[PDB]
Amino acid sequence: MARMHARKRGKSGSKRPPRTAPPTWVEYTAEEVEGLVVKLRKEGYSAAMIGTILRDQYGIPSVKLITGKKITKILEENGLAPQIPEDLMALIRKAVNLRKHLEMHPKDRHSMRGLQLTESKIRRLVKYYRRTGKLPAKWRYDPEQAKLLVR
Amino acid sequence: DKWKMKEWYVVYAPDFFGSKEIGLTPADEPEKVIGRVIETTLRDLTGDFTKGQVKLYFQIYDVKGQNAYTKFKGHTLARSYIRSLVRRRTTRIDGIFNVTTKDGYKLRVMGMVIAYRRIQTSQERAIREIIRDIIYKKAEELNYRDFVLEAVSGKMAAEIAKEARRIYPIKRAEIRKIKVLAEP
Amino acid sequence: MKRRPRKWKKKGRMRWKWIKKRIRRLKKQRRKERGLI
Amino acid sequence: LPKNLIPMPKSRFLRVKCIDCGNEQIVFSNPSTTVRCLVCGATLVEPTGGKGILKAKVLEVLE
Amino acid sequence: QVNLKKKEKWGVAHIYSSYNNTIIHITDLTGAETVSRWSGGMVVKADRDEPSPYAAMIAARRAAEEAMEKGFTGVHIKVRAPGGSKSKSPGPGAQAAIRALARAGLRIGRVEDVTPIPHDGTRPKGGRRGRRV
RNA sequence: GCCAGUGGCGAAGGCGCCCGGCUGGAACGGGUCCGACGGUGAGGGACGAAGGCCAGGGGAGCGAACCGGAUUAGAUACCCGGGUAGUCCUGGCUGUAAAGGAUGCGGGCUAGGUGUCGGGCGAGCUUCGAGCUCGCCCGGUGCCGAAGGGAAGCCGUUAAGCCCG
Ligand SMILES: [Mg+2]
Ligand SMILES: [Mg+2]
Ligand SMILES: [Zn+2]
Repeated sequence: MARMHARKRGKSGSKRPPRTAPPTWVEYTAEEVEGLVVKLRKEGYSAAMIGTILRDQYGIPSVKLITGKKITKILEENGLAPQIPEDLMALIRKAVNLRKHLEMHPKDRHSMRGLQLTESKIRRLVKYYRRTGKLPAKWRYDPEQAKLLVR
Repeated sequence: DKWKMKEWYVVYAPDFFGSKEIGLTPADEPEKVIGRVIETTLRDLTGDFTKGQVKLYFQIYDVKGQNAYTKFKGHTLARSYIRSLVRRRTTRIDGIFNVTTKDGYKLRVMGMVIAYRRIQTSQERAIREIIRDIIYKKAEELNYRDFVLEAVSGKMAAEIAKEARRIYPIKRAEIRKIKVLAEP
Repeated sequence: MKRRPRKWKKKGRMRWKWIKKRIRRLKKQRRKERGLI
Repeated sequence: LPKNLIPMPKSRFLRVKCIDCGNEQIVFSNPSTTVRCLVCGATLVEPTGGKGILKAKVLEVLE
Repeated sequence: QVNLKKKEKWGVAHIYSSYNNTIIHITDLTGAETVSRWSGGMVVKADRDEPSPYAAMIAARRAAEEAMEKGFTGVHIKVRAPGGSKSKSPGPGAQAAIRALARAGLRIGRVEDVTPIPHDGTRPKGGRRGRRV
């Protein structure tokens, strides 16, 4: 899914099997699963990393299957969900680090293009999240404000 | 200048090669043969034809009288041998390293290995690291003399073929060149 | 310029590079006698 | 009907026990993180580009 | 006058061979004292004939007999086609000259194509399209 | 340089000595997260070979212009000898190319075979090697090819086929 700026037909990904009900081999209930989610967010892990750890260590496939809820739903219930969304945050951190690189390296135009594409993605997601309310309407990407944000 | 005022100034190799006569140069005013250089194909120790391709360059140092004694300047492998080595569907991994021996001789060592097949750049640089590590430790633990002897021999190349067979199988590693830079 | 591969062919033509160069010389003369002389 | 209809995982969840504590623990065969025993901190599977390399499963199951 | 038991005096014949001339040049084992240097253009008067294996053998014979007069029972061979941006093939004069030396009777030792090959390349002549002759 | 390839990376232009540092993007694996956020894009912007220009440096080789030697009926050329700008660096402008896959981008369908690069899986072998061989999956890059298409050449699951934009 290099699509969107590279147009390679990559198919790497997950293959969730159709599951109307949770697996019987699973030990944990919805409640303790939620507790683990909250524990790991306090340990400082993003939701993606939380699902990864619960898949690899605790053998939990699809917190959604188990609890009926999503990880970010659990986080916002326990008052721990991130202020701005994670994917946007990640892009912004990338862009800031790259801004720094490019100030010390002005002739790296290929990395400059990578920055341009990164900020394009940012703008797209900002548009969508303004439209859906996950950001204020007046929110807008800016490099310096984003630097303060990350920091 | 006529050629009859010339005296033949027999030329001897260094000590650690066995101070054999490696030839004789004509000259007058023996200051004229100081910087001169002789190349020989390890016919110093020609009890082996395994090494007819190893050209050793010595340089006259301190002629005494009708006896010109030399120093080791470097060695190279013969272009014939190298062009036999480097083929297609075959990989060439060279490494050029500056090393100070235990006794302060500075050398540039251009070693090389030949992997059987077309391999990855990461493997190539792993082997380059192997070469670097072997050469560096040999240099810091050995002196100029036995180092050079190893290298004009093949103990080092053999260690390198071994200790790099673990990255990829190897076909006839070598050391390919040494040149001296300094001799404190 | 806008160019034409058709013009680049040579079946009944002069070479396009040189046609082009002629055109540009003419244009230069015209520009020259237009603005200042 | 085969191999693209209902694309199904090749990976498996599998039950292992550590050699040190012996606690049975479910894990994933293709982990992105080094999996540690919940009791001892021992690595049960070390991550790779694909199927993780398994330590400490001498009594094993797979679901 | 060192007491020479062997009379196996060895020199070096540097043979510059090209498509326009050939130069035999015999020296001591070092290469810093010259003993014979003969060219196609010495041995003939036609420029077009300078490169030929004919007149290469003659230059080789004269240089050989001069050297084996002066001692020098044997010669190593270093044949040299022109430089890096120029041609890298010697010519016929090379093999012709070594055959001539063997005929003259000098013990031919080890031979080597000592041709300077570049690992980079300066720009060669002719321009982008070469010699359109 | 040889290695160096219907090889690889890159939007294209383009990118080859090694080492270290900063950095971009992709593939694979993924019961990870978000939850349609997507496509195309008028206008608009960025990048953009060589060459050229401004300024400042450098200048080995090559070398437009020019200068000489030949050739020729002539020779404002081809050949030879030299040679200025330029080619290199710094910062800017220029914004053109047979910039070509002469093939806009996305998505679905329509036999495959055989290579090769990368990742993965499974087997076997091993000098137990980031190793070798076989097969399978994904993604790239090629050749061939039935049907099909086409004026034909040729294309042919990397369509120049059918459909959706
Ligand atoms: Mg057309
Ligand atoms: Mg065909
Ligand atoms: Zn344990």
